[PDB]
Formats: sequence, C-alpha cells, structure tokens
Amino acid sequence: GPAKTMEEASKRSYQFWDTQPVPKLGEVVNTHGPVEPDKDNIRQEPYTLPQGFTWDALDLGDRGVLKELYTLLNENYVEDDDNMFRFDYSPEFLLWALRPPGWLPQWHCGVRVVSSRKLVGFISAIPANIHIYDTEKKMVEINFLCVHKKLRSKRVAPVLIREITRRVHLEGIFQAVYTAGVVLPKPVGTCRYWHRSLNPRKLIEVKFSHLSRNMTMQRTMKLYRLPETPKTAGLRPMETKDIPVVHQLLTRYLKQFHLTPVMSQEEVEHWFYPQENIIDTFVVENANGEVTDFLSFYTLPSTIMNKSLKAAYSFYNVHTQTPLLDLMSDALVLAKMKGFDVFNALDLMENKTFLEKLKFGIGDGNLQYYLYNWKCPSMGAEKVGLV
Amino acid sequence: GNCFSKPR
Ligand SMILES: CCCCCCCCCCCCCC(=O)SCCNC(=O)CCNC(=O)[C@H](O)C(C)(C)COP(=O)(O)OP(=O)(O)OC[C@H]1O[C@@H](n2cnc3c(N)ncnc32)[C@H](O)[C@@H]1OP(=O)(O)O
Repeated sequence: GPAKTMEEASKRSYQFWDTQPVPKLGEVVNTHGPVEPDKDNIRQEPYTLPQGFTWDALDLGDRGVLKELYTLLNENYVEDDDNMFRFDYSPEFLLWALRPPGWLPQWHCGVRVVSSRKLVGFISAIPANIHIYDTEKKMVEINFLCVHKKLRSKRVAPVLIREITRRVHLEGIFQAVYTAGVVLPKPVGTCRYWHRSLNPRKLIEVKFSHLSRNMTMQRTMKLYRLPETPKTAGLRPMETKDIPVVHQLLTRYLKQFHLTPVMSQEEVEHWFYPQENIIDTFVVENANGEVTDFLSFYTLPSTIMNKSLKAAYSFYNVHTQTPLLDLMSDALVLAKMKGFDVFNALDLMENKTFLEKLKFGIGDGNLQYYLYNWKCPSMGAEKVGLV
Repeated sequence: GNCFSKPR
C-alpha cells in the first residue's frame, strides 16, 4: 500500500519503481544529469492492458468525453487521509490544466472497459520547460493519474505510467516532473501544505478543522477575521495588457529558486489570465502606471463525503515593490471576498516568511516533488518554485 | 497530481 513518510517508505519494496530510471530511495545524489541515455527507437505498440480493457485517447473538446473524465475524477481521484473530502474538478478547470499551450491529444491517456466503454483509468502529460539547478530542459508534467476504485491494486497504474512514458518518448522528451502525496523513489523536494481559515465555522462543521484546545467558536472567528477591502495601492485584476509584464516579473523572480517552470508569454497568459472559478490573478499598478507585483490563486472545491468545500490554492506570487506579507494578506482578503472557505498554500518558495504571520496552520499532508529520468541533488522547500 | 491536506 501507499506510504506517506520516508521512514514508512524505507521499509517498503518498490517492485515497479526499482525498474524505472529514478534514483533509489536511500541513494545520496551529487551528480547532475539523466539516469538513462535517450532511446534511439521507441516501442510502437501500446502496452498490454489486462483482458477486458482497452486504450483510448480522450478528446476533451468533445463535451461528452470531458464529462466522462471529470465524473471519473470526481468519484475516484485523490482523497484525504480520513476519506472525508475529495476534489471536485470542474470541466472548465480540467481544460485549463489539460490543454495549456502545446497539449497533445494522445497525452490524454484513458482506459476503457472493452465491453461497456466505461472510462476506468486515466493519466496525462502536458509539455513544460523546466529549470532544474543549472539545466533548462524540456519535460512533461504528469498529472491526474487515476485508476477506478473497482480496479485498484491490480497493477494498472504501472501500465498507465509506462504507456504515457512511451507516448512522451515518441515526441522526443525523456524527462518529466510530477508531485504526489505518497513517497516513491525519489523525492527531489518535500513541501508541506499549510491552511489559512477564512470561514472558521464552515470548516469546523464539515470537520475540515477543529477548535483549538481552550478556544471557543466565538474567539476562533474574531481570530481569523479579515478586513473587507485590500490595502495594497493599485491592486486590480490582471488584464490583457498585463500579459507582457506578468511574464517579465515571473520570469525574473523565479530565477532565485532551483526547480521552476519556464513560461512563454503564451503560457503566462494561459496560466494567469483570470478565469472565474478557475484562476485568479491581481496585479499592483503603481502611481506611474507600471506593474510592480502580482498575486495569484486557483480554484479547486472539494466534495464533502456526507455541499462543497470551496478551497483557494496559492499559485505564483511575485513581489518587487509590495512586501510579500502585504501581497499575501490581500490575497487572503480577495479570497474571502470571493466566497472561498479556506486558503491553502505550500511552504515552497518564500511562503515560509508569511505562513505563521498570516495565521496559517500546518497540514497533515506533504507534497513530494519528483523528477523522472533526471539525477540531481535534492533541495529544500524554499528552493522549489513549481506550483 | 495533488494531495488533499488539512490542518493537523
Ligand atoms: C519521459 C516521461 C515519463 C512520464 C512518466 C513520469 C512518471 C509518472 C509517475 C506517476 C505520476 C503520478 C502523478 C499524479 O497524478 S499523483 C496523483 C495520484 N492519484 C491518486 O492518488 C488518485 C487516487 N488513487 C488512484 O487513482 C490509484 O490508487 C493510483 C493510480 C494512485 C494507484 O492505485 P492502485 O492501487 O491501482 O496502484 P496499482 O496497484 O495498480 O500499482 C501500484 C504501483 O504504482 C505505485 N504508486 C502508487 N501510487 C502512486 C502514485 N500516486 N503515483 C505514482 N505511483 C504510484 C505503487 O506504489 C506501486 O509501485 P511499487 O510500489 O510497486 O513500485
């Protein structure tokens, strides 16, 4: 079964990952480069699925197929430690995460039951240029690995990982980045999720959170209380004319970390140009008409296995003139103004400078960052600049 | 792929 701590993991044997070009769990890494020479010929045939299951590439432009994808994900995707909450991926959100610039339909890899055509499996790859230490390499970001609950523990996830690798090798890419809540060989960096309450009562009824030892409900609300309006001057939603400068600010600010994306202006528009109930981005235009900072957070509500828990996830926040503490404080205010219930943020990047000061509490979940077929020293959360 | 964390 899954393992959530490395202590838990170092006892486990990895029947699949020991066969993969990833550093072993105990191995200390001080080299820089791939684990495997690029393959000159790639298997033309799809891998063999267990009897009664077939490959199918999902055309998310077909609204019916996209409906099949979110229904699969909304019923069988990531859950919390206690099986109380499950992500509620909207169709318009998945198009955002699954059709960025450069997407390929054969990278929307799904598994269907042969007889019924019922979608029972999925995995995805989107292209991304990744800066890791001192190498800028083109990789894919693997996301949305999902085997239906009725098919679990039958070694169908390894087949999905192999088949998506094959389809990415065919396009000439040989590295990949991905995250996870479980420990596998081998985390290049471990990031903790932190949680800032915005509506304490909602998260206490639903049992997302709990009242601290000697603290009433009344005090808890007066504690997380926030201003009605933000305080940074010139804060406003990002517009079309801000795509160049948001690219500029993000391109530069990101260079101080060791694992970061490398975005074209077309990609910066896609990932940051606001879409309601998907992505939000606010820029800080100063008294001279210049844009100096921006904050961003994306929307991902969670079904409650017992309405929905509206969560805001901190995305990329770039500061040059506004103090990051004030920037992130206004982010909390804007999230509250928009009806969110909680503001989730990792401890990666400079987030540790404000997580305690802005009343974040620590979460019971770590997000391990992995690289496929790339052997490099691991880093701390503050060096991981990839959300 | 994400993970669902929540306050310790
Ligand atoms: C060149 C480009 C290459 C691109 C490829 C890059 C690699 C991408 C790598 C994947 C990027 C994922 C990115 C995301 O989206 S991480 C999100 C993962 N999704 C979920 O947790 C959703 C809920 N769970 C499920 O859908 C299933 O339980 C999954 C699919 C997780 C496996 O449920 P099942 O019980 O049916 O599994 P199995 O018995 O068939 O097979 C188990 C084998 O697979 C190992 N396993 C278990 N969990 C994960 C995991 N979360 N990531 C990678 N491997 C995992 C497991 O330890 C064992 O290996 P080993 O222990 O024997 O070694």
